[PDB]
Amino acid sequence: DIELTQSPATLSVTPGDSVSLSCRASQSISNNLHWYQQKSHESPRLLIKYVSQSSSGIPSRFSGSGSGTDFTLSINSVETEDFGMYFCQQSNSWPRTFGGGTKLEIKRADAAPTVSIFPPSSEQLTSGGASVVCFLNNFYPKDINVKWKIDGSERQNGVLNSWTDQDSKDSTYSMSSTLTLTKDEYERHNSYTCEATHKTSTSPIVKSFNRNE
Amino acid sequence: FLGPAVIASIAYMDPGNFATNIEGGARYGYSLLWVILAANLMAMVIQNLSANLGIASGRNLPELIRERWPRPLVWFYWIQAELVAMATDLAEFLGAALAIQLLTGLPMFWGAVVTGVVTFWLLRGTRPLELAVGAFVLMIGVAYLVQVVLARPDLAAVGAGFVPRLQGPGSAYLAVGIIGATVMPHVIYLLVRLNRVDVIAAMGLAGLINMSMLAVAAATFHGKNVENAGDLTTAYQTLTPLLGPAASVLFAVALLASGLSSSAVGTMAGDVIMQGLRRLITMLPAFIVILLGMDPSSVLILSQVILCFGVPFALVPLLLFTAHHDVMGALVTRRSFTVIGWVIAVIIIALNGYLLWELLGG
Amino acid sequence: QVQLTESGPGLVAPSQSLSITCTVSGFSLTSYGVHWVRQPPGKGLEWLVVIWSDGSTTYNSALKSRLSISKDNSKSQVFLKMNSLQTDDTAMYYCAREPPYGYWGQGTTLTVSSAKTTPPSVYPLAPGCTTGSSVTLGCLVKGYFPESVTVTWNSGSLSSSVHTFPALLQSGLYTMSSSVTVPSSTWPSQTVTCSVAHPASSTTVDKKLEP
Ligand SMILES: [Os+3]
Ligand SMILES: [Os+3]
Ligand SMILES: [Os+3]
Repeated sequence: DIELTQSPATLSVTPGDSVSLSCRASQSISNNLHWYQQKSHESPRLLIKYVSQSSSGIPSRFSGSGSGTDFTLSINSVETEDFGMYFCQQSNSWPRTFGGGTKLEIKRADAAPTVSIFPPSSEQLTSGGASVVCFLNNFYPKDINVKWKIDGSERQNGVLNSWTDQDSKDSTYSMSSTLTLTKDEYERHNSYTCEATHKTSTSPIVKSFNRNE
Repeated sequence: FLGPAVIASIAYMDPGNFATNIEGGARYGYSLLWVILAANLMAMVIQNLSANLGIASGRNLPELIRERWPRPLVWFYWIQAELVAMATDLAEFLGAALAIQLLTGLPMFWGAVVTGVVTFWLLRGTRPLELAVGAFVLMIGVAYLVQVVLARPDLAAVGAGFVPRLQGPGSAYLAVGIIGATVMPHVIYLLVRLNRVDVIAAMGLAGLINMSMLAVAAATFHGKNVENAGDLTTAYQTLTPLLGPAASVLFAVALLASGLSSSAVGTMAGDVIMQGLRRLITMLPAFIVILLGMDPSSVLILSQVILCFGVPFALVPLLLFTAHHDVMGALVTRRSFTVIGWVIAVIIIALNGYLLWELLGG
Repeated sequence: QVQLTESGPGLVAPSQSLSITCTVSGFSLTSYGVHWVRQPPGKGLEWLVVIWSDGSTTYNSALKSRLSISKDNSKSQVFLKMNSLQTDDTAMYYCAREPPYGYWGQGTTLTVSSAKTTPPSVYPLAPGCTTGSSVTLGCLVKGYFPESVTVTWNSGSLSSSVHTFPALLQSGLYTMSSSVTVPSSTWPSQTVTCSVAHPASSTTVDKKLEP
């Protein structure tokens, strides 16, 4: 029943600054731990047996530091081949338990989303669906609060968000937020405002369209 | 109490029970508590039968098997008993050499030389040394009783110790090794009511010690798939959660003390069974086995397996003398004790012949 | 070179049965106990079960009385087996054991839903009257199954930047958005069309995007 909480959830850094993940425990685990690195759609190779006994065929970059109930894995001089998922597992008592996991990402300067809200599709209108998609492209950091306003009234449900991986071109996250509706939900109301509250602007970046035009 | 605890720590005090109980923790986990329980349960019965026969007939088993049996059968039984004592001394020397290489890193042959000079030093007195060995074994027993409290799968431990089941050659092999290490021909060849109660309580608490050792060898690493299971060098390095840096040296010292004590005990027992020199002829196989180029981790268990091979030649003669009127007088042992002992004698041979058939197959 | 490999991915309806083969090479399977690990895409992972060699199956309290683990030492294979599948059991399975759990399998994908093979429905997303000098256009693929689909943008513009956001599950089917950007001078002067190839249904829809 012993669990493992991993911190931080996601971690951003540039190549050169050491990083450190913490795998906090539920009770005392006498130096029974396992650190795994993982890439997208790959198999996680073992890095750290019990604590800081760097496993077979592991570069000397990674080093563990172990004590009861809180262990920490640190990477010095993070090279480009260290980004991705990291997982922490205990092995003392059934059942084994993996940590909360971390996704080390690339860091750079901030950015602002190029918001563009679109009306439902013409071929989709006669199909019944009315999806008001609102592209938020090229923003940084990842955490955004996109919000839909139907005649002022917010729409927390009915929305659907999706996010790409850290862009291969310039390490900038882009997302999409669709707002699927029925016929009455699209005809009873009048307006659709797509707002995005973001770190780089005290004022949320807003776009909008209206039915009659 | 002060009597039974020390009596148990002295009476078991051997590297065989140590090595065979860690193998079973990392190969079949808690499913060998049945082997441990059955082993101690039959060992107490054998002890009581041996004592009853020795008192009601006035001689030990070596003196009795010379009374009424053919001479070639006497030669064959001496072959069997001498191979038994030989394997016991081999296990002692192997455990002591491993403990020496764990303590000072000396190779196993220089460890054997050190054990030889310690045998020389056995003959600053016997009163001061008897407390130290018993204290070390009692301390390692308390150390394992410290760990048996942490095993989370309580009901799983109970269920695996309750249901007896064997699977393949490895399970039966390790079971036979353990059940032959516990029930020793030394026990078979070993205020009377006080002695009986002391022995029973001592063997019970030592059976608790063995169950603790097996359960800890199971809970410390069963699914961790650690590098080695029965390598007592890898065992000593990861044997214990508590009091770490001192725990490794404590385990090594406990192994060395148990080995050096079982040395004198089994050697004097062999002298008793042999005169009714001695140390060298029983020592040579140890040196030739540890010099042959093989690691002693598996031979320390194979030796207990061979002791189990030798147990029936010490069990069959017991009950035939037990059940008699013109010798026991009006103090003949009951027929039910006889039946239980004979069911045990059938079961041991069943397991041993199972292993032998599996070896004959390949 | 020690190496573990697994069975091909699977797509099964709910309430069905399935098995997965984890075959080993390079080490002695009868001397090491294999562990299973379930990872849904991005949804984390938790330790599943362990089959110690010679049939010793121990299951976790989370996934018990539903899973089973067979073993075949003749070909050194570990069989995972599931009955009465549910909607949210879709994930990638791993089997991994050599001495300190170093060697893991490539992973087997497993999807469970009742949706039959349905070709997509591409919906064009026109801005409807333009910040800056560059304009963004969209394609919206919706209601298709299985998962794989490829969106290619054909545009004669002197500049472009295409994005394709990951397909999510809407009401059992899959929905995906796709972006493109072009200079306002070549729009609607130079056409910018979006083709959506769904190979599992053989249908590719070359939708023209017009205002
Ligand atoms: Os005579
Ligand atoms: Os007779
Ligand atoms: Os779940």
